[PDB]
Amino acid sequence: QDKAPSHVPFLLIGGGTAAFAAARSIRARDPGARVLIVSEDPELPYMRPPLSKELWFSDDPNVTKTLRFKQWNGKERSIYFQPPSFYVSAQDLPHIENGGVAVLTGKKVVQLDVRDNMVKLNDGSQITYEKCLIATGGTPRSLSAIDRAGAEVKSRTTLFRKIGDFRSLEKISREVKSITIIGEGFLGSELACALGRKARALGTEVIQLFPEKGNMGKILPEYLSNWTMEKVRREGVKVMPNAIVQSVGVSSGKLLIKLKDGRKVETDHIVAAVGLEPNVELAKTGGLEIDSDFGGFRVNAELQARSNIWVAGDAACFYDIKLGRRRVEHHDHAVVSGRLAGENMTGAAKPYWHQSMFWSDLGPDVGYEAIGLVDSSLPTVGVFAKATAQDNPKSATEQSGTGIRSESETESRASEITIPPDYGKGVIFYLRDKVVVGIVLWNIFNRMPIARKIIKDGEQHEDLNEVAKLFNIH
Ligand SMILES: Cc1cc2nc3c(=O)[nH]c(=O)nc-3n(C[C@H](O)[C@H](O)[C@H](O)COP(=O)(O)OP(=O)(O)OC[C@H]3O[C@@H](n4cnc5c(N)ncnc54)[C@H](O)[C@@H]3O)c2cc1C
Repeated sequence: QDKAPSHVPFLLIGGGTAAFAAARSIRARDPGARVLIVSEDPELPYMRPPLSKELWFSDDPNVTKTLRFKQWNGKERSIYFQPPSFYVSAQDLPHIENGGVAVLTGKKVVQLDVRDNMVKLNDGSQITYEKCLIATGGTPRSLSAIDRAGAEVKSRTTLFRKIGDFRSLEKISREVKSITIIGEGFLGSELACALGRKARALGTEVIQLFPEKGNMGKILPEYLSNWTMEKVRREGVKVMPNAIVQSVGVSSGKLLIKLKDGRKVETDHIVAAVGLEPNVELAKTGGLEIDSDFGGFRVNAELQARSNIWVAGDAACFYDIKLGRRRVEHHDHAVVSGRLAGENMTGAAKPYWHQSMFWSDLGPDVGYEAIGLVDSSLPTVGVFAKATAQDNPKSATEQSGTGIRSESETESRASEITIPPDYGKGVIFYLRDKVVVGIVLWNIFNRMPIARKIIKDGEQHEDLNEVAKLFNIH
């Protein structure tokens, strides 16, 4: 029943967010389409954001089993994109009436033969295709100190990516006295807050350490990076900025992290959250171009790597309408680019002109959104205000019904943006020559279309305090 077919019209390599969106797209445009997703994981397609967020905010002990979570508004949602009975079997796929979408789980595509329109799986199965999407996502970066420390340290280090890592780390959280997160980024900070909340109830320790001066310091300016660090500290987490890891070893049963400044940190387990590299292993056999500067498969405006091979999601190095070649790690991009790839695979020939958004929540009470070029080394103007009662992720989730912020923001850009005639929220403009090239929104929701319009228009702005009024910052 899960026997690989010899041929499929639409082959999707990888079974994450972009592949699911593509399958949906293909099927909407061609209701008899036969679509095979090949997924190296055991699980059917699922979304990632809850893995560092709402799944940790449950008191139900069978969360690890069901992977149902409660949104910030109390409403239950499955991590899976659709119920498992909505897929057809791989065996049935070639000739079942009206086609369908099948998933081969626990199978990895290891070779791509582009001239022959064929892939080979790790078990030796050969599948030919008519149209192919590469949607392989990324592979977490390791830390060189872990790489050089050997197998014992490696075995006590988690690179947090999938359902399996949620399960392993949630178990570690219940069982050990101290966990250290290495990395200042959004994922590391979400995990710090999640683990920190668990630890408060157990009386245990969570450390977050990183070389930057504060959380998300590569992206946020000092004021908001510092504020974030304080929020994380308010959760009980021990945050160690300006920490440069020299080495990691085991000392009488504990991990011992040595920092350049002379500090030594003893802990039971390490989570490394220091980014990823696109999964481009198939470029070798496929002879496909990869981007040496940004990583990822190079694609054209229509997301094509070849006449009949598209790329979407984290794996794609696309041409951003404003910024040129880039890759992102955004749920929004994976949805929109996967949907577009599917449309183009069914004859749309439409260009990828979407401006991808990003969001992060540090619990129900603090959220961020970002769009465009967001880099703390650029000149910035931050405009802040006291928060109102609605300016938090929980309220945004209550109003919209969803915690997936890309859905509630919409994909749209505003049609017009006429300026109308402690701090807890604000807007940060990232600049080039008075032109806004990126925006971070701090506890401001339902305004992403305005931010997109500002950046798309690319006008010079004489007074960004006036522009901030569009974000209800006065
Ligand atoms: C824990 C976590 C939290 C996140 N939170 C947010 C958030 O709040 N907001 C946001 O904007 N973004 C968030 N992201 C980013 C977002 O989830 C990703 O951008 C999105 O998952 C990318 O989708 P994708 O389809 O490109 O890749 P993935 O969803 O990673 O799917 C790729 C799949 O392909 C499989 N695969 C790879 N190679 C092969 C092969 N050769 N054969 C078969 N299978 C293969 C992989 O195992 C994987 O299952 C988060 C990511 C993670 C990990």
